[PDB]
Amino acid sequence: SLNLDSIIGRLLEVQGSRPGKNVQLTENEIRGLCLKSREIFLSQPILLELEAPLKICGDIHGQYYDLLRLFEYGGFPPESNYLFLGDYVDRGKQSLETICLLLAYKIKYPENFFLLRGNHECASINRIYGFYDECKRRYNIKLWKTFTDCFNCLPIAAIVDEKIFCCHGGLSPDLQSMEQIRRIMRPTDVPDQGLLCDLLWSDPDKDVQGWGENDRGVSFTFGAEVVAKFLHKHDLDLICRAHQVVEDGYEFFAKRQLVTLFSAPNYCGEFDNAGAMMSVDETLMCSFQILKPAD
Amino acid sequence: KGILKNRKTVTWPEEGKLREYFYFEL
Ligand SMILES: [Mn+2]
Ligand SMILES: [Mn+2]
Repeated sequence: SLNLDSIIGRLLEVQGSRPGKNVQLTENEIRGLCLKSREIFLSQPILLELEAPLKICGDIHGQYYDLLRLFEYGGFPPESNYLFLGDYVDRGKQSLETICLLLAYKIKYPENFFLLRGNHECASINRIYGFYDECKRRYNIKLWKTFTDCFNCLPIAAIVDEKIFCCHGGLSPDLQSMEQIRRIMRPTDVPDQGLLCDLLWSDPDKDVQGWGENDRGVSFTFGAEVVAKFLHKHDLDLICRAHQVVEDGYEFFAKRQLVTLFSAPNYCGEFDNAGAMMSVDETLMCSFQILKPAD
Repeated sequence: KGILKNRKTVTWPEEGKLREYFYFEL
């Protein structure tokens, strides 16, 4: 009983409209988006095994019109396949339009559109950084808890053609076998520590040898050698993650063995950074499409 | 036409063709 095409059409119609018009779906349409996408998250693996070609995107943080630009330039679904690395809500002005369009595309193209969990897809975080206030202002508290129950079922990591490992944060000192990821039961909250936490919170640091304490107060940092030994132990070529703003939208680490993606340009009007999107073709040749305001 | 699974190698193009730019009016 979900009119998915009508939802998507109303979401896409505000393209090219100055100023930033809202798309106010109905409470029941958003609840349908949450419950139908939730079923698809649980029926698909928590550790997604994907095949090229696809485009991989970093943080959005409710910058909805930047999300529309990513689709305009990368190809609206299903002209292209997509994997998002989390942090869809908070800080931005239009988290609701952002997550609703993403959940809608997830339902419409369930095996060509994929969404991973970021550390902001967590009730104890997005209660504070904006999403809850947006849900309360434009809808009600009950809908926010409906989103939380949906977010608690998002997949955690993806591996593209057995060579590109993808997650929001980074590596974990408690990650020896990929089976440890596949064993995490959903739905679940994000714990304050451990493998699931580290996958959504940790960062690479060029100045640490091995594992170090993260300035965020949560999880750890890892160095260039941790990345090399991880790639060698699991026969991987590249680690693709987000979770950190980078001025050119993408940023390599440890001799192109890890890349950080950030897809929200001019991050909430506080940075003059670009937004990037990594295209990988069927031969796993990876390039970057960069989105930047003209100057 | 799905891509969800139930020997390739990562490569990068010549440095000239690594980035593709899209500029928009803010
Ligand atoms: Mn973020
Ligand atoms: Mn993050």
